[PDB]
Amino acid sequence: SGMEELEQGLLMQPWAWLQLAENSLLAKVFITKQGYALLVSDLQQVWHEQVDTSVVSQRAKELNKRLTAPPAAFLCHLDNLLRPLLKDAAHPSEATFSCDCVADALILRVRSELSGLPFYWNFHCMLASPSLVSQHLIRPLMGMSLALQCQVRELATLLHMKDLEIQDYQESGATLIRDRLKTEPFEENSFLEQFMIEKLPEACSIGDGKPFVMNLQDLYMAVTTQEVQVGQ
Amino acid sequence: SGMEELEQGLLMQPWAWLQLAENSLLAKVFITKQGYALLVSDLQQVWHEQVDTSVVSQRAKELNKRLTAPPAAFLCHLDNLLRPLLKDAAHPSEATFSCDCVADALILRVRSELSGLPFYWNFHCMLASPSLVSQHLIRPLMGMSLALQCQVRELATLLHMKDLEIQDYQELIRDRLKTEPFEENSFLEQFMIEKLPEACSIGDGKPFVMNLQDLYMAVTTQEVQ
Repeated sequence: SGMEELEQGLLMQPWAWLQLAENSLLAKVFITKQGYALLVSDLQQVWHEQVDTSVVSQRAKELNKRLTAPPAAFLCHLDNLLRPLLKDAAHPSEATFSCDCVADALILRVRSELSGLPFYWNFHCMLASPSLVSQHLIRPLMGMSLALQCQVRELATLLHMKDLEIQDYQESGATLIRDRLKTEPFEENSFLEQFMIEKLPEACSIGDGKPFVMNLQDLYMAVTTQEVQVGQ
Repeated sequence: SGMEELEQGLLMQPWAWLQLAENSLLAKVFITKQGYALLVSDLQQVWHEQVDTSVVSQRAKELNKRLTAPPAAFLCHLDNLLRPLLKDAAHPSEATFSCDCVADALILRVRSELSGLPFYWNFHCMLASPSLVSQHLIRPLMGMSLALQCQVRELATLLHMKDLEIQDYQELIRDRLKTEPFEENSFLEQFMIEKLPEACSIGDGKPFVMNLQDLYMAVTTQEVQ
């Protein structure tokens, strides 16, 4: 069904950072002519909304007296709004975002323009099911950490071979006395222990989530894509 | 209080893998004389339990009517059956474990013996709050990916420095002993195409427990302040 395909598409969207009036949110959205699926998080809680075209028609009529248009045209505009600002927030937007909470609900409010008139849309988000949190956050973040650890082991392997080649020159007479500061042979235990002491505090810093969005989305999409394809 | 301290200690705890006749679980637990806090996951859902001395006293008496010592001694035995088994799965266990789902709840059952008598415990778990899920999984797992990415970038910088030293040594020895110069983008591309499918598979959560817990612990430690 159309709703299944929104949730499917949503799983393979990357996360964007979203500047709001007061705070910020992480956001991923997937929009077609049939509706949208949205996932939003503030790194404490996760919220979700799914809508079809009836709901688009209904709510566009509630929020907008000054114009009307087919549901798909409204869905198209929302995509135009959310798309460029996802990729970077150095894009001249002219659209504004705010949100407020009411128990297990988050309302994300948008003001933009359409047909040279003001346009309003509200996303009514409810706390995401544990299955959606698991699917979009826990499993992929776990898969990513494993993949990054494998990258690390592979680079350690490459380093030992570089050192072996360096040893090969040394043993054949290339240098007889140490005459300059060169790198020390790579030792993974001391690399790790120095990293945790010197680099870990700052390297693991989540912050407002922007590091995640700017550094790790290629890997994230590659990982969520792999599970979709495995889960068939 | 009692519970805030138990929750704090649970957060410092690593994740462990737990075998059970039917399936397996990811588990972490923190037991003192004041009770315990438990987190459990099958990778689709996350369950939580905390107990105090009142609950331990009530449940231990109910389950073991001909057993007489206070809660502290019971929590002491639970810890002796549990913690060694969570440190190594290959370690001879005096207990049997099973697991049952009743509605939205998870019940981990323990069967043991103490002093010629049978010893029984049930850990009754509810779905963990979004806040525990984020604290014990989402934020640390995010921390860990960022940290490991920094590692990769550091190892890339070191590989390139070694390459500069190698290219200096040719100011010539056997060609088959010469490595290819390191190029990061081409390393990443190759890895994503050839390695990523297998490298990211989580299976039953066992690789995450066997490979990543030292880093898991470093990251949760860091976030607390």
